[PDB]
Amino acid sequence: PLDLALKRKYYEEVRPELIRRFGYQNVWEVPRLEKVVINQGLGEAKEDARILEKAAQELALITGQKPAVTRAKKSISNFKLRKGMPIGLRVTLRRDRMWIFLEKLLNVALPRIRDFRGLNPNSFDGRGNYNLGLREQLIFPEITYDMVDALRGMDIAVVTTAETDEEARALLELLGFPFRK
Amino acid sequence: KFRVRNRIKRTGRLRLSVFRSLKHIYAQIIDDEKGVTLVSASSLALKLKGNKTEVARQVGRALAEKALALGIKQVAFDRGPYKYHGRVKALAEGAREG
Amino acid sequence: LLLECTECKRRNYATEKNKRNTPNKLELRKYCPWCRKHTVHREV
Amino acid sequence: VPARIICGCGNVIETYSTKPEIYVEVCSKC
Amino acid sequence: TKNGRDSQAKRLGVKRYEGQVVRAGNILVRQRGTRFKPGKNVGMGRDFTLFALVDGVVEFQDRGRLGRYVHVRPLA
Amino acid sequence: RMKYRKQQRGRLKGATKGGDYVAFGDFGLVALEPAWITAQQIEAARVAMVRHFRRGGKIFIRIFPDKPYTKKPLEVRMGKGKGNVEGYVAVVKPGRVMFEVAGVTEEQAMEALRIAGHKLPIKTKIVRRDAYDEAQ
RNA sequence: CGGAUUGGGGUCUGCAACCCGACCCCAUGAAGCCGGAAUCGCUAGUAAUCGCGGAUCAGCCAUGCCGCGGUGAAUACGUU
RNA sequence: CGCGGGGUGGAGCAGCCUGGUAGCUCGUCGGGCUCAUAACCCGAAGGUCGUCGGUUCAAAUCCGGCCCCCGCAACCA
RNA sequence: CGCGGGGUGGAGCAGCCUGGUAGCUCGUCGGGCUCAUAACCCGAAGGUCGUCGGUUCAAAUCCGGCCCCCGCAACCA
RNA sequence: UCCUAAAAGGUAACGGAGGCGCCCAAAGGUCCCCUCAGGCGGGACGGAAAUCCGCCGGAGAGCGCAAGGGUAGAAGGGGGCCUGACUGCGAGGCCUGCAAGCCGAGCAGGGGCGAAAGCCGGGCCUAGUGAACCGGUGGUCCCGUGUGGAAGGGCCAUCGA
RNA sequence: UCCCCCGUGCCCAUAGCGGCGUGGAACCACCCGUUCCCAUUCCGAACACGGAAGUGAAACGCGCCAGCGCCGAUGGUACUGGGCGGGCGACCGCCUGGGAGAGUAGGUCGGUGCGGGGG
Ligand SMILES: [Mg+2]
Ligand SMILES: [Mg+2]
Ligand SMILES: [Mg+2]
Ligand SMILES: [Mg+2]
Ligand SMILES: [Mg+2]
Ligand SMILES: [Mg+2]
Ligand SMILES: [Mg+2]
Ligand SMILES: [Mg+2]
Ligand SMILES: [Mg+2]
Ligand SMILES: [Mg+2]
Ligand SMILES: [Mg+2]
Ligand SMILES: [Mg+2]
Ligand SMILES: [Mg+2]
Ligand SMILES: [Mg+2]
Ligand SMILES: [Mg+2]
Ligand SMILES: [Mg+2]
Ligand SMILES: [Mg+2]
Ligand SMILES: [Mg+2]
Ligand SMILES: [Mg+2]
Ligand SMILES: [Mg+2]
Ligand SMILES: [Mg+2]
Ligand SMILES: [Mg+2]
Ligand SMILES: [Mg+2]
Ligand SMILES: [Mg+2]
Ligand SMILES: [Mg+2]
Ligand SMILES: [Mg+2]
Ligand SMILES: [Mg+2]
Ligand SMILES: [Mg+2]
Ligand SMILES: [Mg+2]
Ligand SMILES: [Mg+2]
Ligand SMILES: [Mg+2]
Ligand SMILES: [Mg+2]
Ligand SMILES: [Mg+2]
Ligand SMILES: [Mg+2]
Ligand SMILES: [Mg+2]
Ligand SMILES: [Mg+2]
Ligand SMILES: [Mg+2]
Ligand SMILES: [Mg+2]
Ligand SMILES: [Mg+2]
Ligand SMILES: [Mg+2]
Ligand SMILES: [Mg+2]
Ligand SMILES: [Mg+2]
Ligand SMILES: [Mg+2]
Ligand SMILES: [Mg+2]
Ligand SMILES: [Mg+2]
Ligand SMILES: [Mg+2]
Ligand SMILES: [Mg+2]
Ligand SMILES: [Mg+2]
Ligand SMILES: [Mg+2]
Ligand SMILES: [Mg+2]
Ligand SMILES: [Mg+2]
Ligand SMILES: [Mg+2]
Ligand SMILES: [Mg+2]
Ligand SMILES: [Mg+2]
Ligand SMILES: [Mg+2]
Ligand SMILES: [Mg+2]
Ligand SMILES: [Mg+2]
Ligand SMILES: [Mg+2]
Ligand SMILES: [Mg+2]
Ligand SMILES: [Mg+2]
Ligand SMILES: [Mg+2]
Ligand SMILES: [Mg+2]
Ligand SMILES: [Mg+2]
Ligand SMILES: [Mg+2]
Ligand SMILES: [Mg+2]
Ligand SMILES: [Mg+2]
Ligand SMILES: [Mg+2]
Ligand SMILES: [Mg+2]
Ligand SMILES: [Mg+2]
Ligand SMILES: [Mg+2]
Ligand SMILES: [Mg+2]
Ligand SMILES: [Mg+2]
Ligand SMILES: [Mg+2]
Ligand SMILES: [Mg+2]
Ligand SMILES: [Mg+2]
Ligand SMILES: [Mg+2]
Ligand SMILES: [Mg+2]
Ligand SMILES: [Mg+2]
Ligand SMILES: [Mg+2]
Ligand SMILES: [Mg+2]
Ligand SMILES: [Mg+2]
Ligand SMILES: [Mg+2]
Ligand SMILES: [Mg+2]
Ligand SMILES: [Mg+2]
Ligand SMILES: [Mg+2]
Ligand SMILES: [Mg+2]
Ligand SMILES: [Mg+2]
Ligand SMILES: [Mg+2]
Ligand SMILES: [Mg+2]
Ligand SMILES: [Mg+2]
Ligand SMILES: [Mg+2]
Ligand SMILES: [Mg+2]
Ligand SMILES: [Mg+2]
Ligand SMILES: [Mg+2]
Ligand SMILES: [Mg+2]
Ligand SMILES: [Mg+2]
Ligand SMILES: [Mg+2]
Ligand SMILES: [Mg+2]
Repeated sequence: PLDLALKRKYYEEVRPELIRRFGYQNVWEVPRLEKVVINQGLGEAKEDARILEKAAQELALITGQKPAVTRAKKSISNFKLRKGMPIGLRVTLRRDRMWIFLEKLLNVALPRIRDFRGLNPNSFDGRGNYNLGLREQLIFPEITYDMVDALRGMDIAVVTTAETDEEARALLELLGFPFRK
Repeated sequence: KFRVRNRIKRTGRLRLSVFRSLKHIYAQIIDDEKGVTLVSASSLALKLKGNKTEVARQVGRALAEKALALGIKQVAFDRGPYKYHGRVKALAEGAREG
Repeated sequence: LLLECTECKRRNYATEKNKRNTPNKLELRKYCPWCRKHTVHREV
Repeated sequence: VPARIICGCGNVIETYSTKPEIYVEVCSKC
Repeated sequence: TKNGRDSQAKRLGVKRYEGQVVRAGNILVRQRGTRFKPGKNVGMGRDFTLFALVDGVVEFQDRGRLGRYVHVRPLA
Repeated sequence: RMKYRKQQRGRLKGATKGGDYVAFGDFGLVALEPAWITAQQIEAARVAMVRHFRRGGKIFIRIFPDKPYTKKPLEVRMGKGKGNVEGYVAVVKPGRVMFEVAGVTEEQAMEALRIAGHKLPIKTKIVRRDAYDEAQ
């Protein structure tokens, strides 16, 4: 399924602009969007392995990929978790399923968000990446209201060859990222 | 990574370093404890056609002809951080078949 | 617990050590007798 | 399959998701 | 008080030295961890015991990163 | 301090590393004989020094005790001593620089270091400064 | 259901409603699913429940007081 | 290790023998009543009957094995 | 000082053995009955588990030192 | 286990300081794969510390349990298959007064894992234990009181400090 | 002979990090794609396969620069088999042979073996 908007958006729009705002030499130097990850701090899905699959399967739809599992390792004595049996929910998508996800992001999810104001332009890893936070997971399209037994939250990320948050900012902006200015 | 390498380095003689490129497959018979290659049958850096797997076979046989010649037979194989599955497979395969 | 492994349709034993309560109840691990060679050995 | 976002404000994108009949609203068109 | 305790001497260390004749199976060096690595015709066991697998002379070879290997040069 | 309970005796060999140079201040106090210097001795010389020239400058005490002084309470030989009675001491061998003053007058120094010397069990000397450091 | 609280706008009395008036409109919708031990009022047009007026007084923080009518019960064996 | 007795509601016991009946005491909650606790009176939730298994129409029941407690005499190179 | 036992809400005392969740009585506080107080009834609050370091995912609980308390011992010369 | 112990080994005191009287059928065997703790920067609950992302980060983690030594060029982390926690053995050698302890190439039978080379006779290793006698339970080419047989015993296995 | 590059081993930091430069026809990597072998507890990122186009950006090769790291004299010195003397003691000294560590001058951003391809 190699065909979408955000695809050629980076190609015939962002790419050239990245040659403008900064300018380069080699094609393999211009910041390429390549890695996107998700995560869900599931200390909640400890007691309930049932509620665990629910979050995973829900995720499966909104991501268009295959959910994964990543428990803890240390030992939160304060909050009931130890060995690392409980759970954490992770899922990394790339190539096409990546582009298809971001499309839904800035055209579906972000749009109908509780008093949406944009993306905080500070959430850069000091280098050339970005990390955002979300609550209600139902802001995604396919997620029906009468199906969510909990407004489980989650946070994602996106890696790019970008080395500076200025290049990153420009990139993301050109990609179509409404940054709360 | 190269654990396996060290394993057979204490095994015996006549290692078979099977280094393969993204389109090539070099095969060298290097004996340790000295650092000398005997039967070095290259691939795309030799003569053969253009079919990685099949080439791996023909180069494996290339080793055979030169190996049996010098009287070498100890098939001490050297995986060289590669999974015995595809190209590297036909190497020792075709070479040990003939 | 001190475990002893018998043989199938014969009368040979083996030295073993099971776990009292720990997830271990029966021992169906194969072994090797002196009469013939290699037959499964039940706990017993 | 081509997810036809039927958002209620005049935008129908052909993304890729489950059930092309994805009824949404308040997207990027409004 | 309560301190007078100690496990008797285990008597480890270098058993054979470089420039020594050795049969086959002579415990070259009994070591704690792996202060001395095997090598040419030398293997170890559970307690990391070093012994000869052939017949010759014992030889040492320090190799920094790699380690302090010890071998035996067979001859007759 | 903070490490663990007791420690050995250990002889006091040559006055080697037990001996340095005037690193800070202007004047200095050096030992001539080797011995353990007691905590009570440090303070004794300390108070004596600072008390002499009221509102004194800065008094540097280079040495520092950390050797658990052992001792038994008038009995026999049931294990090792409780020690700690006198407290602790420092490995003080000839050449060492116990004290050294600064930002004050020479007369204040000479007299002070002198008095603080009597607070010490070891026969001592008083070195100026010179220029003996390590340079070019 | 409930109308507390609170934002903003506006009305009128009076020199003047920040402290302190009443009121209206929009939004806000608090605790409360019938009340712990304990305790109160009434024997018939009574209790319960509903509205009305007046003195007071510029106005009003009145759910207060005094008066009036509408509807309209229950039970009282007995005096330990 | 050998012998025999039982496990029954938050807890103990009768039911067991010779199967057709989960009942009893107290606690506990609500109701009656009292000056008050209580006595006393009404109603109610909680037991695969330690377990697995077998025979029977039905098994707490009779029986085999398994887990545990308690009792018994004996034993210890 | 040798050996043993013990520092837990304001008073006394359980929990430590068998690491996760401080219990009881009195008192204190607020409310009721009484003219009033106690008695009695209704509800509430109250601890750093002596101390310092260590063990542990985690310490009132486990280990070690110090400090305080109680008990026993302290002989032959 | 370490120090004392004086650079081979050994080495004492009512010398300093701390453990063991176990545990694991997966914490084993083979095969294939994988790399720490922390620090910073970024991120919904969390926020010193769950989980995810980037850069740094050679061993200060991990290695069941005290410590020492060793160790990511794996002894550590995970998955597949499996039961070598095999029998009959044992050149040689550590240690050592005796007894006891300890390593083990390779051979044979037979079996696991891998394509194979090859590895596997338990656990990274150094504590987790007990001569002999007495008797118990299973097994067996043996003995069996004139003779067949039984009692009883020996032998291999294993039990009660 | 010699040079550039590929495989692999040795010496085991004077080869490491880092900033700069530089090479793609060849060699190498990335790269295209995921139908077949095969795979990520999620992803062809990793492992794998078929193979053209593109770049030398990443990685690596080569070269430079010393700030960090590392190597390290010499000189003298501490200590010391051995022989001898002095002090109540704590300790001190000489003859004989041995001789560090630290600090100084200073060195280094590699050297090297066999085979393979290319001029
Ligand atoms: Mg499309
Ligand atoms: Mg380019
Ligand atoms: Mg899945
Ligand atoms: Mg929906
Ligand atoms: Mg936008
Ligand atoms: Mg001793
Ligand atoms: Mg002793
Ligand atoms: Mg001793
Ligand atoms: Mg002894
Ligand atoms: Mg301190
Ligand atoms: Mg000394
Ligand atoms: Mg004193
Ligand atoms: Mg004096
Ligand atoms: Mg004195
Ligand atoms: Mg003087
Ligand atoms: Mg309004
Ligand atoms: Mg009313
Ligand atoms: Mg009025
Ligand atoms: Mg009026
Ligand atoms: Mg009367
Ligand atoms: Mg009997
Ligand atoms: Mg009986
Ligand atoms: Mg009863
Ligand atoms: Mg009752
Ligand atoms: Mg039963
Ligand atoms: Mg049952
Ligand atoms: Mg008895
Ligand atoms: Mg007490
Ligand atoms: Mg008590
Ligand atoms: Mg106390
Ligand atoms: Mg208390
Ligand atoms: Mg008290
Ligand atoms: Mg108490
Ligand atoms: Mg009590
Ligand atoms: Mg205790
Ligand atoms: Mg608590
Ligand atoms: Mg309480
Ligand atoms: Mg009590
Ligand atoms: Mg009370
Ligand atoms: Mg009371
Ligand atoms: Mg009270
Ligand atoms: Mg009271
Ligand atoms: Mg009161
Ligand atoms: Mg009184
Ligand atoms: Mg309380
Ligand atoms: Mg305590
Ligand atoms: Mg607590
Ligand atoms: Mg007390
Ligand atoms: Mg006498
Ligand atoms: Mg030593
Ligand atoms: Mg020694
Ligand atoms: Mg001592
Ligand atoms: Mg065990
Ligand atoms: Mg395993
Ligand atoms: Mg394993
Ligand atoms: Mg991994
Ligand atoms: Mg960290
Ligand atoms: Mg921070
Ligand atoms: Mg952060
Ligand atoms: Mg963080
Ligand atoms: Mg939540
Ligand atoms: Mg965090
Ligand atoms: Mg943080
Ligand atoms: Mg932090
Ligand atoms: Mg292992
Ligand atoms: Mg493993
Ligand atoms: Mg495995
Ligand atoms: Mg099989
Ligand atoms: Mg042993
Ligand atoms: Mg064999
Ligand atoms: Mg093994
Ligand atoms: Mg082990
Ligand atoms: Mg062990
Ligand atoms: Mg037989
Ligand atoms: Mg027979
Ligand atoms: Mg006979
Ligand atoms: Mg017999
Ligand atoms: Mg037994
Ligand atoms: Mg460049
Ligand atoms: Mg260039
Ligand atoms: Mg595929
Ligand atoms: Mg095909
Ligand atoms: Mg298929
Ligand atoms: Mg796939
Ligand atoms: Mg790839
Ligand atoms: Mg194809
Ligand atoms: Mg090109
Ligand atoms: Mg190019
Ligand atoms: Mg480059
Ligand atoms: Mg090179
Ligand atoms: Mg130096
Ligand atoms: Mg030097
Ligand atoms: Mg210089
Ligand atoms: Mg320098
Ligand atoms: Mg360089
Ligand atoms: Mg060379
Ligand atoms: Mg040329
Ligand atoms: Mg030319």
